[PDB]
Amino acid sequence: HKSEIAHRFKDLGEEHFKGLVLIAFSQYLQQCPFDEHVKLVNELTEFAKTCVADESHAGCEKSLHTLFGDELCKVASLRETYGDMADCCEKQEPERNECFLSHKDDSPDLPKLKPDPNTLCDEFKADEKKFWGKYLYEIARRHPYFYAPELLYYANKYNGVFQECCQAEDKGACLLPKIETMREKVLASSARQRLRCASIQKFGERALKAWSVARLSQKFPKAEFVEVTKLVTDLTKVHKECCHGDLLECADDRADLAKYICDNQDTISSKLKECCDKPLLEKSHCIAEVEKDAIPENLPPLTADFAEDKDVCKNYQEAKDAFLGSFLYEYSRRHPEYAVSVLLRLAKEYEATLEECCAKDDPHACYSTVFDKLKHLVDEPQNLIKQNCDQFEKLGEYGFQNALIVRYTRKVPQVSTPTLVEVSRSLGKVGTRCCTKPESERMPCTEDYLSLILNRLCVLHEKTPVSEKVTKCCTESLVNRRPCFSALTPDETYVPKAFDEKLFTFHADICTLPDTEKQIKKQTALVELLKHKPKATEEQLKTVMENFVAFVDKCCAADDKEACFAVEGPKLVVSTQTALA
Ligand SMILES: COCCOCCOCC[n+]1ccc(/C=C/c2ccc3cc(N(C)C)ccc3c2)cc1
Ligand SMILES: COCCOCCOCC[n+]1ccc(/C=C/c2ccc3cc(N(C)C)ccc3c2)cc1
Repeated sequence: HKSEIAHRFKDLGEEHFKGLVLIAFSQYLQQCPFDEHVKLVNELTEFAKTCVADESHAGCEKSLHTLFGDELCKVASLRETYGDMADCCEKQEPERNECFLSHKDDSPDLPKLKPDPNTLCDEFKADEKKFWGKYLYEIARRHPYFYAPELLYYANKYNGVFQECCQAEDKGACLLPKIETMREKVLASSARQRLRCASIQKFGERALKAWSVARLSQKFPKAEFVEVTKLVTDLTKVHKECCHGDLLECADDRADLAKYICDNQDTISSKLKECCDKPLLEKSHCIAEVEKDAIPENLPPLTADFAEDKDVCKNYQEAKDAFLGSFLYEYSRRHPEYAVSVLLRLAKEYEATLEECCAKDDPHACYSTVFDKLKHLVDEPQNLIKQNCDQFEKLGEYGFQNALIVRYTRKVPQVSTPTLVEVSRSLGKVGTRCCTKPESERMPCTEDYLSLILNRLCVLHEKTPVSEKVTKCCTESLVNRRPCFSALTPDETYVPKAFDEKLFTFHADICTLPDTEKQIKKQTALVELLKHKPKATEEQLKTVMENFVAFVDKCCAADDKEACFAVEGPKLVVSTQTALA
């Protein structure tokens, strides 16, 4: 094979080749109009056709990053719009590509889409193919690390909603409830993908490799270790390419793995027949959301192969990761009730056991009791679930988010205000997703979602590092972030921020902004309130909130709102400064 660009074009097809390139251009340059990206895709698509016809043509043998970076460099508004990004084109490959990835903005500050069904159903009937591309460009631009093959899946499921709803008598009643249930699934899928790339770039290939061992052995307990390692090797490669910008190699390798899984169902799992009958994009998504398989009937006891064996040390030193991956496989297949975050926590703790036990003269007496130490790790988080869920039912979602806003602001005051608000909102959403679930299967729920939300706090904070407490928990370990953040305490080393009148100034626009925007504004002032008064008790903060609610209710109803906010505004500040002094 001499032409990489022709190999990807023939395997994926024109439609999927064009979409994946549009996604790639959207993640690299997030401040560019949609029309300009269509031109870059069309030009690169025409070049791809030429290489398939004639492979010996000049330029067909270059790497996919070279051709990609070459087109990114011809953007006339590279410097004036992206600043220092224009200096990436002054280097060679692969340093040129690494320079580009480093400029992916995880907070693109892009406008919020307010979709109305009238004009939205109109653009779909006008051009379904462009309305399809507009969704890809819009999602990829706000999530520059999105799993690209799944972006095409959601894009086709997006037209499918309009396919069925733009024909009914009430388009609004049909479209909005479907896209909202889909809006939460895409943000969930983006946060999961954002954590996978973070594992590689910050904790190494071994981190993502062990991630798949936990999930795969959990979902496929019947598959033997040699089969699980085969899938792990190819899946880690697939994700490694997507997280590295090789979207064409990523999707093509996902299809090959989706095909390999179906052609070996009898050795992997018995619940894939329905999954292995859908089209390419739907099939790959089915395998990712498939139910777990049944546990074998006569599994040998765990203690046999890694505790009572007089060769645990010997087997470990000859193949450390392979023996440890074996321990994760044996443990994940028998405990599908646990969280993936808990399994990697059990294996990481077992790793630390062998390293210190084999160092002793008689490791046998040292490592023989590891089973008791590991079992105690499962019960440590259990106490936090009850307390959080009880506070959830009492205050509700909104009252819980403001509760977490208070708890986490005193915990890490140095973190910027918009990050503290947005994170605490996601933390409050966890209660609605987990405490209502079975208390005998919810245990992973909390631990699972918390690892995806705390990762975003690290991702947001690593851009502009300002808090010493956040940096430690984010770089110490990947699996122990949740206990590292719950164990943090409000430190008396933080000096309260000086008072800012603007941070407590409000206009009549508070009565107009959308509901989400209204809450954000009210929650922003709550963060800045505690940043200035870090020692305000709960009874005082209770009084201030009720004083503000009755206030905003008063001024949003007067015939002259600006005069109400002008007069009553200073009144609240004096009363609040008096109660908090
Ligand atoms: C403030 O000025 C804004 C300018 O921004 C430019 C961004 O600066 C970054 C650092 N940097 C500095 C200089 C250059 C250009 C060198 C050059 C180019 C074309 C040339 C063509 C020639 N011909 C044969 C006609 C002869 C010499 C050339 C020499 C590029 C980048
Ligand atoms: C590079 O790879 C990583 C490094 O490998 C490290 C792996 O070490 C050996 C792991 N291991 C392998 C096999 C077994 C079970 C054996 C067994 C089976 C049936 C049995 C039937 C019996 N009956 C009489 C009914 C009696 C005993 C039996 C015993 C346990 C542990």
